[PDB]
Amino acid sequence: GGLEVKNFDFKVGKFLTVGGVINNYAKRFSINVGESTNSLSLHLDHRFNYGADQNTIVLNSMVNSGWETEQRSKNFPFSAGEYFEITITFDTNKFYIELLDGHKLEFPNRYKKEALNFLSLAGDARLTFVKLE
Amino acid sequence: GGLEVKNFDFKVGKFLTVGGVINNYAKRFSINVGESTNSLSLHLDHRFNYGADQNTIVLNSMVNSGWETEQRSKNFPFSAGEYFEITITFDTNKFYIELLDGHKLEFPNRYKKEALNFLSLAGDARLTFVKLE
Ligand SMILES: OC[C@H]1O[C@@H](O[C@H]2[C@H](O)[C@@H](O)[C@H](O)O[C@@H]2CO)[C@H](O)[C@@H](O)[C@H]1O
Ligand SMILES: OC[C@H]1O[C@@H](O[C@H]2[C@H](O)[C@@H](O)[C@H](O)O[C@@H]2CO)[C@H](O)[C@@H](O)[C@H]1O
Repeated sequence: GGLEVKNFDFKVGKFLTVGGVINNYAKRFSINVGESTNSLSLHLDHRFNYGADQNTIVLNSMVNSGWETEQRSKNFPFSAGEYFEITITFDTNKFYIELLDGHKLEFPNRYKKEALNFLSLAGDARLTFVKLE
Repeated sequence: GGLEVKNFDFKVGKFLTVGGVINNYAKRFSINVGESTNSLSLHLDHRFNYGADQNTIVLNSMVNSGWETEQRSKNFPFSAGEYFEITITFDTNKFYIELLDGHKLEFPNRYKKEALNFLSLAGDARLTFVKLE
């Protein structure tokens, strides 16, 4: 399942923008890009309240076997019940992430991916649109 | 290479908005919705100039690898070089297509499908925007 959009070649130099609305109540929501649900180059988890993580972004990658080493950021422009928008692009070394308030993040391209074929949102939000150009 | 958007389940009751840019000097561009590249419930070919078709939308479906019987529309709010946007819904009997105009088309849901999992664009355009609500 999940819509296969043929034209969307999310490769080095392309910019992926996702937009949506965070649930009225929210602990966290994530943007995930990689090969599949369990094989991710970038997991971008925006945690309003998840364990010791309050208004913290957690970044990580995943392999079938499990999660890798987390990175954290306190840049947190999001609020429950509000519009979110995120743009992601990458080269062979890094992912470059821009949040709607102009905050910017970076994350290693650990598996040296040149193209990504899978996107999801998970957690307490809904995905409205996917833009690629 | 394509992007699977996990969250997007294009089933009866949902509204698929597809957007992009038409190439300068365009001759035709098409939007396709189905199960796979050669199995389509809806093919919308927006023909600026293709054979005897001038500023005409050609609507069809594809079963096995074969085109079925074409329907045509002369409502053509499209310009080379410009952004386009089209919204598609369906129930088990019809597909409903709304143009940026407000102009609407209807096409039979020939194979009475309840969900579609493949979207593509071909010809003198690029697909940049996919929204689903
Ligand atoms: O690494 C992303 C991954 O984190 C999991 O939660 C971690 C948490 O980040 C960490 O602080 C704690 O020590 O271990 C938890 C369990 O592994 C999430 O459960 C998972 O959904 C991802 O978000
Ligand atoms: O039916 C969609 C399909 O049409 C093809 O062109 C047709 C044309 O529309 C028809 O009037 C003529 O009789 O036969 C042509 C060949 O089947 C396009 O070539 C194809 O790309 C689709 O758009």
